[PDB]
Amino acid sequence: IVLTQSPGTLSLSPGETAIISCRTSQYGSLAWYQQRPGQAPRLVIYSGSTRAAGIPDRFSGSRWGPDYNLTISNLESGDFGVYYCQQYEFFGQGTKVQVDIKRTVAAPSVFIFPPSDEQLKSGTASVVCLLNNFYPREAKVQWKVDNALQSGNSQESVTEQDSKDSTYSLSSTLTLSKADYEKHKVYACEVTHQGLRSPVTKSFNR
Amino acid sequence: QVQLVQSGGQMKKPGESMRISCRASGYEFIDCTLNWIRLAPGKRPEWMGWLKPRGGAVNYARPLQGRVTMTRDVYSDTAFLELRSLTVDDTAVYFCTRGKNCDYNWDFEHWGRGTPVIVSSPSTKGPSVFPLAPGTAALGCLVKDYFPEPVTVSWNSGALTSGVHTFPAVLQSSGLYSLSSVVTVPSSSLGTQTYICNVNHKPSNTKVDKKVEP
Amino acid sequence: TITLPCRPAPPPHCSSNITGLILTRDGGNSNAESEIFRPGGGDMRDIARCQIAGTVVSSQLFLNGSLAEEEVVIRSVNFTDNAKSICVQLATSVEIACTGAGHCAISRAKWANTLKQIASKLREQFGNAKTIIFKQSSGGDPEIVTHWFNCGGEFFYCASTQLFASTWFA
Ligand SMILES: *[C@@H]1O[C@H](CO)[C@@H](O[C@@H]2O[C@H](CO)[C@@H](O[C@@H]3O[C@H](CO[C@H]4O[C@H](CO[C@H]5O[C@H](CO)[C@@H](O)[C@H](O)[C@@H]5O)[C@@H](O)[C@H](O[C@H]5O[C@H](CO)[C@@H](O)[C@H](O)[C@@H]5O[C@H]5O[C@H](CO)[C@@H](O)[C@H](O)[C@@H]5O)[C@@H]4O)[C@@H](O)[C@H](O[C@H]4O[C@H](CO)[C@@H](O)[C@H](O)[C@@H]4O[C@H]4O[C@H](CO)[C@@H](O)[C@H](O)[C@@H]4O)[C@@H]3O)[C@H](O)[C@H]2NC(C)=O)[C@H](O)[C@H]1NC(C)=O
Ligand SMILES: *[C@@H]1O[C@H](CO)[C@@H](O)[C@H](O)[C@H]1NC(C)=O
Ligand SMILES: *[C@@H]1O[C@H](CO)[C@@H](O)[C@H](O)[C@H]1NC(C)=O
Repeated sequence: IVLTQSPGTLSLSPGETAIISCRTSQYGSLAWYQQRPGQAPRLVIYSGSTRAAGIPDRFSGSRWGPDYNLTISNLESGDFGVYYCQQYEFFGQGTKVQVDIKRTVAAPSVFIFPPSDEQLKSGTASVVCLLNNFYPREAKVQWKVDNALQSGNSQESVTEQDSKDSTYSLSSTLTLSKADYEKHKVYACEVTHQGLRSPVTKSFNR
Repeated sequence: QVQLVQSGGQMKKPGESMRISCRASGYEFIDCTLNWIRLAPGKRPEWMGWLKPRGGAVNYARPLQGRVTMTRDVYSDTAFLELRSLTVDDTAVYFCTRGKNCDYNWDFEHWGRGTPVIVSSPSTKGPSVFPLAPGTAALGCLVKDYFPEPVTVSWNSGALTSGVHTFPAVLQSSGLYSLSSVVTVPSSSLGTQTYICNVNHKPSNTKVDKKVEP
Repeated sequence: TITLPCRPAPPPHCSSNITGLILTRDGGNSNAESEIFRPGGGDMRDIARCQIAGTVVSSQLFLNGSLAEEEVVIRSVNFTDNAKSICVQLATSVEIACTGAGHCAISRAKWANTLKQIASKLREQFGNAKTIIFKQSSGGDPEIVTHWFNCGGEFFYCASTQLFASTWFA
């Protein structure tokens, strides 16, 4: 029995509502814990919608079927941090309400990097997808090999919102080994973003 | 006013045993079931077991079944957690908790300040640096398969500041961190200027310098 | 016929019928292939809340208590809650016999039959078909770990380590 929280990282400015979702796989009262940086985690909501001690009415829990929502009506500094959902002994992966300076929308400049030949000798092969200077942080990257989607073989990372830019950059590390890699000749990285009219694709041949 | 005061942070070597105390006052100790939860960075919270003080009844989480043992002392109002056969995975901040109400066990209102443990194998893995090469162009370095955190990269020994983005490391299934560090430069510049990234990894004392040739 | 290491040796009149028992359920989950069950792990409030008890004060095993009609009946406040004790009541009792020599004998085949009934009912509650493991207690005081009961104002400690060491499939 597992608990799935979405989104993984929710980011937005102070003074606006934050909404977190937790999908359950079984019945049983569900709790919500806030964890500020460096501090012990704090019980926010229990039994679905009832608030614990010292929790303001800006926090509310909502449930429909197997889905649970924690909505924080008015974001204050103390609310930012990482939230977990719980059902009996099991926890959700977590969500990270972090600050986000609002600015104009910027489309990502995309680059694709074929694996180093020396790495290819070592037996492995890492294709990298770079997305630079885009707003907002929410953006989807899709790995296709010979026009075929891939799952779980890839990993991601996003920069802190760069002070000058107020803009996010993302790196997607697609990892394979020499065998599978050489077999498929052609690879493509697909980027879908708010500031983008059409899903920009960046590809290459072996 | 319930208080859960626990032991101070520890450093342990891999394969060793660990004992942590947690004494509590503000409520009648024998009444409420006590739990242990470890929080690993970038990892799901994990419940270790509960311990019912009246008779010392105990329920260990199944993944930890062999290596976890927790006991209690009724008279000084305290509970002890013991973790044997430590592995680098087991580095976490360890909390003792008690529920809001005395027996619905799972609404953890009360937490200790936490006891951070750090098992770190003297075995370290040097970074493997692999170049990334192509209006404007981008070229970078892939710092793959190193251990443990952290590494600090730079460019041209610090001559390059603008356009450089170093990314938070990523834990591959290998158990080894791999991050990337890219920089955007003019397309013309590819021929004119040489671009060297400087990977500095203090845990292994390795300091790799790598060139990104077009 | 399984015997019990018992301290101290229990006189013949202490020999009695077993009515039910207390099972604590090991916290999951791994993969829902199997479930682990252990005796006791139940506070006195759990025992009282169970309401099947007789006169005899005991841990792990209900003694001299009321039987339930036809099928073995399992009850808990919430089965998905592993912090809550599972109460098991039997339609057919199991006569635990103490010689007075220090070892309490018991019908092994009969206890196998009752256990199979319990496992069947546990599957009914915990999903159509999960393999069920019966292991000895995780730890605690002798009264919780060992089967402990009171006879004539005197306490006795018997080890159910031999008892709870089974595994059932379906
Ligand atoms: C251990 O303890 C825990 C608690 O800590 C126990 O967990 C509880 O277990 C309960 C029973 O197992 C369980 O009740 C269920 O819940 C079902 C789901 O409930 C949610 O979803 C409802 C809508 O679902 C629809 O959509 C989803 C997906 O979209 C589908 O999966 C569904 O099939 C539907 O299509 C939703 O309405 C409901 O909210 C109501 O209830 C909340 C209570 O928490 C209220 O806060 C909320 O406002 C809603 O209240 C409305 O409805 C109630 C009446 O239900 C009414 O009093 C209010 O005034 C208001 O009008 C959740 O969001 C749900 O489908 C079940 O309901 C059916 O079965 C019951 C009988 O049990 C019927 O009386 C009822 O009419 C309904 O009939 C359906 O089933 C019939 C046959 O079963 C069938 O004939 C008929 O056609 C219908 O299909 C039932 O309530 C709890 O949800 C759960 N609690 C938690 C927190 O998880 C756990 O069980 C314990 N463990 C053990 C082992 O005992
Ligand atoms: C239980 O009942 C039997 C007969 O019903 C009796 O002999 C015995 O003394 C009672 N008490 C115990 C602890 O067995
Ligand atoms: C247990 O109960 C049976 C009948 O229910 C009875 O014959 C027997 O004497 C009782 N006591 C023992 C120790 O078996």
